[PDB]
Amino acid sequence: MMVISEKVRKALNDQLNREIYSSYLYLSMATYFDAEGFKGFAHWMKKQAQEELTHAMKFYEYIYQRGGRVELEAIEKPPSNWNGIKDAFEAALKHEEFVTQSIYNILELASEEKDHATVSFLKWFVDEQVEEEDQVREILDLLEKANGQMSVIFQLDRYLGQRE
Amino acid sequence: MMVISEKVRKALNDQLNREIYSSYLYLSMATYFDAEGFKGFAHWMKKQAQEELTHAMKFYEYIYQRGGRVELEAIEKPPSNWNGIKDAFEAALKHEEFVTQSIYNILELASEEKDHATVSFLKWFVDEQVEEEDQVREILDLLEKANGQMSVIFQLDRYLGQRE
Amino acid sequence: MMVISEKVRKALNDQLNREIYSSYLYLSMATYFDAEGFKGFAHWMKKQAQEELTHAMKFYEYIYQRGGRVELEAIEKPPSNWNGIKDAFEAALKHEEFVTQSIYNILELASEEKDHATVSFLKWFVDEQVEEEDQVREILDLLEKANGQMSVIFQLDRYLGQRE
Amino acid sequence: MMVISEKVRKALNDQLNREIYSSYLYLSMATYFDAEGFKGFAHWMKKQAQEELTHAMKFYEYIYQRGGRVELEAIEKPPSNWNGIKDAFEAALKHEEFVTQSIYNILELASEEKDHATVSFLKWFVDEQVEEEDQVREILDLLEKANGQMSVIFQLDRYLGQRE
Amino acid sequence: MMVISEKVRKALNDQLNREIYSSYLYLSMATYFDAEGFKGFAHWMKKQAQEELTHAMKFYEYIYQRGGRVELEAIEKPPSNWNGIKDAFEAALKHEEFVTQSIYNILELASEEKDHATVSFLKWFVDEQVEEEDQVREILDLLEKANGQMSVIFQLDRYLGQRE
Amino acid sequence: MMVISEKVRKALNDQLNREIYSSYLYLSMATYFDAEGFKGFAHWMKKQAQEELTHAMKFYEYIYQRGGRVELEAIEKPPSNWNGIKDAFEAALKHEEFVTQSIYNILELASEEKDHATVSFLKWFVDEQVEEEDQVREILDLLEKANGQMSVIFQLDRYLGQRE
Ligand SMILES: CCCCCCCCCCCCCCCCCCCC
Ligand SMILES: CCCCCCCCCCCCCCCCCCCC
Ligand SMILES: CCCCCCCCCCCCCCCCCCCC
Ligand SMILES: [Fe+3]
Ligand SMILES: [Fe+3]
Ligand SMILES: [Fe+3]
Ligand SMILES: [Fe+3]
Ligand SMILES: [Fe+3]
Repeated sequence: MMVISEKVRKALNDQLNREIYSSYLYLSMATYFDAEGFKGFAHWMKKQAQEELTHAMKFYEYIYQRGGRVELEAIEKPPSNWNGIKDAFEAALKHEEFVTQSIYNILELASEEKDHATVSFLKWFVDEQVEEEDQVREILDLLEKANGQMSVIFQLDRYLGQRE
Repeated sequence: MMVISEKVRKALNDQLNREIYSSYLYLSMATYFDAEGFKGFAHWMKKQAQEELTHAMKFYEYIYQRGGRVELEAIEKPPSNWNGIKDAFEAALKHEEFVTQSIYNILELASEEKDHATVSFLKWFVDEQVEEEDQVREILDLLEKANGQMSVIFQLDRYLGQRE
Repeated sequence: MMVISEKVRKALNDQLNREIYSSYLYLSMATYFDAEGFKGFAHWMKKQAQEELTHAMKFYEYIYQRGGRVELEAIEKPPSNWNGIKDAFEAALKHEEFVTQSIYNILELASEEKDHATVSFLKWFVDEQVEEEDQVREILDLLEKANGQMSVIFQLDRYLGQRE
Repeated sequence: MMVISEKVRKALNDQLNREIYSSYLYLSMATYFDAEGFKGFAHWMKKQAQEELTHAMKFYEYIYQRGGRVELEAIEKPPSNWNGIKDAFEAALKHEEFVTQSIYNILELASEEKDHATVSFLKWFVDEQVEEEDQVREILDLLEKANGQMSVIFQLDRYLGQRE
Repeated sequence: MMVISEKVRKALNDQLNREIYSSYLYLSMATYFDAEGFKGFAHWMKKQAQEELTHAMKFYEYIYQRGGRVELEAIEKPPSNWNGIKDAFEAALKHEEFVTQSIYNILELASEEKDHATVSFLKWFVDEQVEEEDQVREILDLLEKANGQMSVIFQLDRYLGQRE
Repeated sequence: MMVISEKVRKALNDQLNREIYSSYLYLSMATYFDAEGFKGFAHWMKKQAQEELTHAMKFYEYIYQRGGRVELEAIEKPPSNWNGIKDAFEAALKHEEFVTQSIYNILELASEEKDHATVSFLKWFVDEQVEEEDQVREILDLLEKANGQMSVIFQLDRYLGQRE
């Protein structure tokens, strides 16, 4: 039997599908960077996409751990074009901040229901979101200091292309 | 400059999006097996989902190798339920055979345009499809011999749950 | 269900039986060389016979991979005598060319039916036939320069007797 | 000079050709098991076929050791269908017993001619036949206890599929 | 005896000589880069010249494999000078695209003659050409971003100078 | 600025192009030996050709070390038919002696202009030419003793085919 409420279950399932979209969005940023010839930035985005899938799968497994079931929904078509390298990363930061607020909404919902198990499960994503936002802000700071100079952009493209 | 025709480029991009859906479909079959309590079958489908992503990324990189560009499209909601283990794998076989026919269509299109580079690139997928169909047919044959016997279904579950 | 046409399955099954005969013929060339006291040439022919069996089993497994079935037919009696070492290799070359044309006929039949999976599977044998024909032409060219000189035939026998 | 009588050479050469047919018969049993979807039983039959070839080559080398020569004959078409797993292994047992009696017949002919070298050479095959018959009787005994229960057949298929 | 048509042997021998010129052209681009003081770009061109020689030798060995012989022709004087770093690489890309179409022409000729051995042999060069064209396009894209800035050109020189 | 005289740079550039032709000539002797079926002699010529390229590149790098520039010239069509094995190696000796005399002419020109750096650089080639002439003279002496005997020519072919 399911030991999460149907509201909490739906919120977790909604977030799972939101995490799938996050993965798709970053792949679409890879398609942009590859079109612009920045294979290192594209590689970073491909790695980021795979990292979002592991986020989706940890929502996946917690739902089944609490006796729930996952239902996959349609994934909306992501943007595919940005006005420059910085515009794509600014869009990524705005998306991660939106993801953080979506995690907060589940946390507050689970808290109102005294679903302590789900509140505590979500804390990993709270801490992880602090990292994901910080890593994009750091990239944005390096792009702002580069100020469009291709010598510095090349060094950061190769650097982000070294992602593990 | 793009050295594939727009027609061939669109055929390859369409197939990339079909591989994305294929991955999503197998993940949704995993959600079905996990809801039914068959963690080994669900594990098999998760491994299958990741294999489809490598198919999409192969199309991805070939498109850019020939000067094209990838555009990600919306992904349709896959089914989430099947009338049994055999029904799910029969749906899997029918989908893989459909995937093979779609690859065949790109091959014949590239062939009539004398796009030998794309014809030759597609050979890996032709050979790979032979094995994808054969492994589902083997599973279906084993499920047919099991004939609903739970002791034998349990053997098949943990066996497929060992997937590499 | 079988996903090769009955025409294509019959062509592959016919070739499987042809590969069995090719194996048998080379064993019968071994019986001739051993009767003549040339154990190195005989050893080469025994290794050649085993190589043909691996070709036959490759056809075997591809047929079942495509949902077909193998039927073994009677194997005709091969010749057991040749007019010297060079005559035997002339027969080997003539046989290998016949095998190559038989592979070609399956390839053209599969291509007419747009059976791309079988066309691509047969590529390995086209390439292998290039090597097998070349191996015998090289031996024949050496025998033509040898002109029957026993010192040269002995070293060639010892060398071919070293085949792994 | 040949130091076996022609009668004994013909007996040994006839048996060599019988071993070739035995190999072909077991390969044909593999085509049956593979058509029935029992890849472990099929694997067992493919290994049995290669072992029969080593028997043929043992007769081969002894014939030449005694100054005789081997003549390969036509290989009859083996049956390709059986009425079940038990029926195939029963046919295998009946064939191995027939092979044993054929070896016994050479032994008695050689001993009548006081060909002690051939009498002694055949001792290895007498002993080998004891094991070949016993290995099939053991398989038949397990199939009789299994009585068609797929739970037991699956494990026996995988077990025989491990034959080295 | 030659088992390729004389038309195909001439097409292959012509392409071998074209590969020889290709190495010479790249060596001549090296002389240009070395005169301009870019040892990394020159090093890249010297590696490219040796790669073209391995292409010529592949054609060489296949011609003899099929019973033909190679005839070397005069090598035309390549251009010595270019209007800049980008101008040289644009000429290289235009040449590689010309080499690809010449290979395409041999494939279509062999295919029309049903010379499946040569058709299948040429697939390696089709695939290699995709890599050769792409490698130069990437360099041209990086040179376009450099926009003449010596700070960025020094990065590309050192980077291309690390080619193995 | 260029610190070799224009006369010395041209003499060196001419010799560079001469070394390219020597490489091409030896490749063409390889085409002859391969057409005649002597893969060992052909192997020797292929190694010699690659050795001539390192000679050319040594001239290449010294020219730029002295501030000069390399200009590649047209390469003449080499001969492709010799009367026999010994005639080809006799032509190889004759060519190397011509190369040695061409090096002598540069050395005497450099010494007259008091270009001690070029005089000292050319000593490596003086000593190297002594070795290259000597190794062809040794092969010719063995071919003269063979006196056309194919058993002995085969031994020399195998021996020269072991060249590293
Ligand atoms: C080498 C680069 C890899 C990039 C991967 C990009 C993935 C994008 C995925 C979009 C969503 C489609 C459905 C994915 C299901 C994945 C299931 C994984 C189970 C472990
Ligand atoms: C030196 C051995 C030469 C043998 C020639 C035999 C020609 C007739 C063969 C008939 C039976 C063939 C059985 C082959 C079994 C191969 C199993 C391989 C499994 C991967
Ligand atoms: C590192 C510089 C390379 C420059 C190559 C220039 C080539 C010009 C053509 C001259 C003849 C080349 C002969 C090459 C023979 C190679 C044989 C290889 C055998 C495996
Ligand atoms: Fe996330
Ligand atoms: Fe796929
Ligand atoms: Fe074969
Ligand atoms: Fe090339
Ligand atoms: Fe030289």
